[PDB]
Amino acid sequence: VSTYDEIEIEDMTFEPENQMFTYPCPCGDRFQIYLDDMFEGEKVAVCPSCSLMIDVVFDKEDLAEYYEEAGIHPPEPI
Repeated sequence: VSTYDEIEIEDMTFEPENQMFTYPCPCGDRFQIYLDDMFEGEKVAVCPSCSLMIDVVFDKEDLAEYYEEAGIHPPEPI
């Protein structure tokens, strides 16, 4: 057996200055994943105070709003 966490994009915090989604990580650190990577397909958030790894569920249209908060535009329109 093995076990794996999946989470919804809504549940994460976005930090517009950093273009980054974070989530509370049950170590000293935070799960982290970048906006530009997610646009390309990347769905895995990494917590590097340990290693642990969580799957983020989103589609492109869930990304429109955070482009806007960041002050930028997507590489291709959504």
